[PDB]
Amino acid sequence: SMEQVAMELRLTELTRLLRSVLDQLQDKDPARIFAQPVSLKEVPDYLDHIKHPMDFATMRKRLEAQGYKNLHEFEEDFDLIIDNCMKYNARDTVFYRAAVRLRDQGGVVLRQARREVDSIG
Repeated sequence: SMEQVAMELRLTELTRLLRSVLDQLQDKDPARIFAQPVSLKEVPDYLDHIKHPMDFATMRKRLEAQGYKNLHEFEEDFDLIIDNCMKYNARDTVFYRAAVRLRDQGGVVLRQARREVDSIG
């Protein structure tokens, strides 16, 4: 159908918007603390602590498969990165502090992306 294609053009454009959003969020992690999954070879007990791991490479794979239906699902994954870190790591660690700074700095990007998604439809 002609509609399914119109739909696919919007999903593709949403993917396009979310890609720029992801790049902007990832720039706020210059240390690359959140770039890749926590290694289960190096933290073998990780899944006993964190039940839904997330990281920026995993979000990117989902994004490029057009696996994000709306901005809300995308935010869910971003929030997992931050919240998992703030639980596993103590307050006085470089990792926890990195998560706080990503949360704070990402808020601004996400604020405008929500306006852009509502605005563009």
